[PDB]
Amino acid sequence: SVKIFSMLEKFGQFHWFYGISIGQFLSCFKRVFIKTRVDEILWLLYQEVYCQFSTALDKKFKMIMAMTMFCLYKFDIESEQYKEAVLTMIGVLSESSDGVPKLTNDDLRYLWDYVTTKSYIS
Repeated sequence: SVKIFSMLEKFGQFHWFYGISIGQFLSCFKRVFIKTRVDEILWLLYQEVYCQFSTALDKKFKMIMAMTMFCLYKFDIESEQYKEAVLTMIGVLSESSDGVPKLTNDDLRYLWDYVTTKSYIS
């Protein structure tokens, strides 16, 4: 929750319309319960935060937020090789770094099928 809220504040810092108050955030966190129990709560929190707050962002920032939350969840939930693959992919897409992920993990394989075919929006 702390990580997500910090991300939301950083989004708010780029435009006067994107500011996020703690009130709505805590209301969404309550909505999680209103609608591996701890894992379920965490996943529901990510889902509900995205659903409630993506409507206040534009196209570019919605995709940026989607990628950011995917990473914030998976990087700590999943193993280190998953993390390093996803980081390699963000580096490839951003044109900041080249590389080939270790694929043994079919979601990353599909993402790599996209980047190799230049299916960037995909």
